[PDB]
Amino acid sequence: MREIVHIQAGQCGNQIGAKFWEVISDEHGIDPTGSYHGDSDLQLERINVYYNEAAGNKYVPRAILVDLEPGTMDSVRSGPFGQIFRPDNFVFGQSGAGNNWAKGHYTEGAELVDSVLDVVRKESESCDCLQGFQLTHSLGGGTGSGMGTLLISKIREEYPDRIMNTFSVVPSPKVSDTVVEPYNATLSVHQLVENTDETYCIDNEALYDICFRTLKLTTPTYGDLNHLVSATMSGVTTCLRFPGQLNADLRKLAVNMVPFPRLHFFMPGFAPLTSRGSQQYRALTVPELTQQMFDAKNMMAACDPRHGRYLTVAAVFRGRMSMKEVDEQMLNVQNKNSSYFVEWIPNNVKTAVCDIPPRGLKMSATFIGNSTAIQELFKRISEQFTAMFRRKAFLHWYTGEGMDEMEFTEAESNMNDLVSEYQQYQDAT
Amino acid sequence: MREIVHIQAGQCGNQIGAKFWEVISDEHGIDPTGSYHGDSDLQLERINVYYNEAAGNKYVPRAILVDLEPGTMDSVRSGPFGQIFRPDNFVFGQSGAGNNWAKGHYTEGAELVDSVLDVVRKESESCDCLQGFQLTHSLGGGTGSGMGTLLISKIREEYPDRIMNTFSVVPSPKVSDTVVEPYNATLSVHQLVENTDETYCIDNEALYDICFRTLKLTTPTYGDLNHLVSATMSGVTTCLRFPGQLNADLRKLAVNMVPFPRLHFFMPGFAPLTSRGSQQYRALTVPELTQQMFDAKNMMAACDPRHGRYLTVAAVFRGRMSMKEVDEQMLNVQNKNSSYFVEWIPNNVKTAVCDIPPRGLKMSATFIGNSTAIQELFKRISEQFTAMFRRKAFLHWYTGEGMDEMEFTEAESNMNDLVSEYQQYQDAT
Amino acid sequence: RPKLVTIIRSGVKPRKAVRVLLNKKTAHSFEQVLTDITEAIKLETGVVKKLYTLDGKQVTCLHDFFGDDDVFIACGPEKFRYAQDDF
Ligand SMILES: Nc1nc2c(ncn2[C@@H]2O[C@H](COP(=O)(O)OP(=O)(O)O)[C@@H](O)[C@H]2O)c(=O)[nH]1
Ligand SMILES: Nc1nc2c(ncn2[C@@H]2O[C@H](COP(=O)(O)OP(=O)(O)O)[C@@H](O)[C@H]2O)c(=O)[nH]1
Repeated sequence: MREIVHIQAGQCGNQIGAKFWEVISDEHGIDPTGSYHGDSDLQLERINVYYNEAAGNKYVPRAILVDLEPGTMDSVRSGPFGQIFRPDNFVFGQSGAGNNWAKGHYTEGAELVDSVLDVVRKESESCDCLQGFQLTHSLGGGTGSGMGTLLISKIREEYPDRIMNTFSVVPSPKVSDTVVEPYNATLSVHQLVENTDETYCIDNEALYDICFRTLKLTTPTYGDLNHLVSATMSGVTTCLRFPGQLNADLRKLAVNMVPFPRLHFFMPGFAPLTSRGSQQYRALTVPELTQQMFDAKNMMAACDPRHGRYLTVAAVFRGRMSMKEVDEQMLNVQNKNSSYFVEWIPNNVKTAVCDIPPRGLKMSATFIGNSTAIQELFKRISEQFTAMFRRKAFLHWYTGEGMDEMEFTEAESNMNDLVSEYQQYQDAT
Repeated sequence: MREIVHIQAGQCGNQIGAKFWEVISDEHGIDPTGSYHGDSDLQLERINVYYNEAAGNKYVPRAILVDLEPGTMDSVRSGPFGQIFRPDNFVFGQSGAGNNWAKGHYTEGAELVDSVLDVVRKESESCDCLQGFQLTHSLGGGTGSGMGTLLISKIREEYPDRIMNTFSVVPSPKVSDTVVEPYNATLSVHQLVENTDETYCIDNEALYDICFRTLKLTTPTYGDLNHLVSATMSGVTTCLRFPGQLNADLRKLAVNMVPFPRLHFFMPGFAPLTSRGSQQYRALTVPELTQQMFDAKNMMAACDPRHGRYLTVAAVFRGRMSMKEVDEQMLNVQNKNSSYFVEWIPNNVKTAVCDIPPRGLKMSATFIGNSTAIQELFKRISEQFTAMFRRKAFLHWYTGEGMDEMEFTEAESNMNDLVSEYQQYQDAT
Repeated sequence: RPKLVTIIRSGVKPRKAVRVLLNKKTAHSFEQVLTDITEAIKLETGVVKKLYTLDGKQVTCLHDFFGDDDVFIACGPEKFRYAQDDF
């Protein structure tokens, strides 16, 4: 039971799953053909969450992939673990996004969405007990910014009780991958807070320095940057899929993580991170994992937790370790870092202990942070937004695709109404 | 016992049997010579329904083939399974139809019918216990539109108690194979409702998209389109010919399917449909077969079941599966699709379970639908009829072969009296 | 700058009134819109020759006949059907 339908969108949203589904299938011993090769019977205890069991003792990933051009979909099947997907789920257009939010939401998005929402529904009838949907996209491009949000506004009308979480890619602070990424941010962030229960923000820029200052990788390609995205997503659902002493799921990580229902922008962290030339000099102790998480250079977003206070902290643990030993460390970091947490919330640390470690290690963890340091992440977007919009710059493509100025004006102040909440809860007593 | 005499008519009516009789003989292990090569003794339990057992331990198909020219009959014997037919049953003229209903019913039809009705009678004396006759023809051509209906008006006078069913080919909505197909439709549909107990309407146009959107065939020729016609006809008589737990026949599929005796136009469906590049990713479960039938793209007729309500639903199952498991699915689709069925009929779903699966698969089914969505199928014909007839266009060939205007006027309003019944029973309470 | 109008097909009623863009940058002739609409709609013949109004009263011939926020109907070789689509 508790199945989760996985949905992807965008060029960034596809190639993450080519790394993500490689990691999940290797946690259960699955070849790229699709048969079984594991040794322990624990691996098939909760296999049905990401696998509909087909005939011939095969397994298919309950996954739907969306693009507006086939230039990326054929690149998935021609790589490793590309044979595992069912060929009926690749729903795609022919023209392309044009890196436009208006074309990703009104022009080509209205046509392709009916060929997706029946496929979700065809998986929904196959859901024995649906838990919620997860989405992987970006916020700066054309497809993952618009076509993902066009699904969410139609999914939430079909499923109000079901949870919803997006592993989006927030664009970098300083370097710019996309010219029109401030327009793609604000017009999509206005849609995220309407119909998403939580969001795990990932920056590109912070993942470079994690793979450079800590892993010391000489040539970090996408086969290693997206690997840390997969370690985050597998680090959340690892209590739903294996017997642990203290269970957790996306239901427990929603109400215990979001106390006010519009404040649901998170920050993930991963630990430990041993380099290939530095793994043989580190103590593998449980308090070693705590002091590596709570700094700045392990966050997966361009944020300064020294400027801001946390509200809810979820640390999902894997392996075999004492319950009292972890909770002493979680209490001690609340005492010494008393300025770093908010005053009016007791027991601001959530403990999740599983019993299956990641393959290749002995013990590990996964950090989920919720601080008011993301107000720098959005005001920097809104500062870039008001500079471009006051000149009516790059407006004759959005307006050329059926859009008015009042769409911008409500979406501009709603981000300002978002950040003004975070500053309000920052320094109260 | 319970023999069925198979009659064919038209160029379309002949080449279907070249695919149809290939399928039936392969369900009992019969070479194109005509001997026996099977392994199980179950196959010869009801072999006498489509086979008169001749001397030398051979078997002949109880089949009569009719054309108005020998341009197709010699093409049957020069292919596979063309040696199996008796050379005395090929009764054919020499001139040709001319693609004319008047010449297919009055000019050449009066001559050839006496050389057929004795052959039916010569098979009728060989009938140990006659069940009924089945006919395969079209409705747009010359021979299958007229010469088939000229047999039915003479058969029904000879056999009022015997059942009668025609696997006709209703012409396509948009593309036009025949110029005079609205005249060939209405002048034959007036004759079908007089002396046929049921009719299974098959469109050409819907069978293209079944072989393209679902089977993903690159080059669909008639060796694969007529194969789905054979899977329909074999999917009905599969309870009459093999021991199942809950039997069925054409007698049970007549009164339980037609509640008002003039409303006997059906729509067939077939399931499952696995492509050669998609068969290794599908679960072979019993509720998988149900959700594939009840959509639009599996119907074998240009119909929209979303606009219209069903009246009688017959699903004939083959294989080994639980009785309670099927009936839970048949009850559930009545509950959720409550607008899709008529209100004043309880138990509108007929269950037929056999125990012999089709060769090459493990489990299968066959859908028989009876909805009020065929009123679009006939009003589109009658709209094309009144446009051509008001100009007296293409009338100087029918009138040139002994036909008056009053033949059209009664036949025009009888189709309007047919469709006005369907709209009357559509939205009552 | 663009137009927010929509189109359905007549007499059958499954259509949910898709809203294609109508703009000078995407269209430069009235007859061009009559042929670009054909891939996103289905008719009997498919000749999108005419389009009648919201109530099918008058014919259309120009881009300047397009007041915002109204529904049109697929026409051509057929006639108006008195369809209660927007109800
Ligand atoms: N981490 C990561 N980011 C990627 C990858 N490919 C693209 N991106 C990011 O995706 C964003 C651009 O979105 P894009 O996929 O091109 O547009 P869309 O397909 O129209 O949604 C930028 O922020 C890129 O940094 C990848 O393989 N890994
Ligand atoms: N499915 C199918 N339809 C056929 C085939 N051959 C002819 N038809 C259909 O038969 C109709 C034309 O009838 P035809 O046989 O030429 O006339 P008749 O011999 O005088 O009754 C059209 O609707 C064709 O699509 C065939 O092999 N398969």
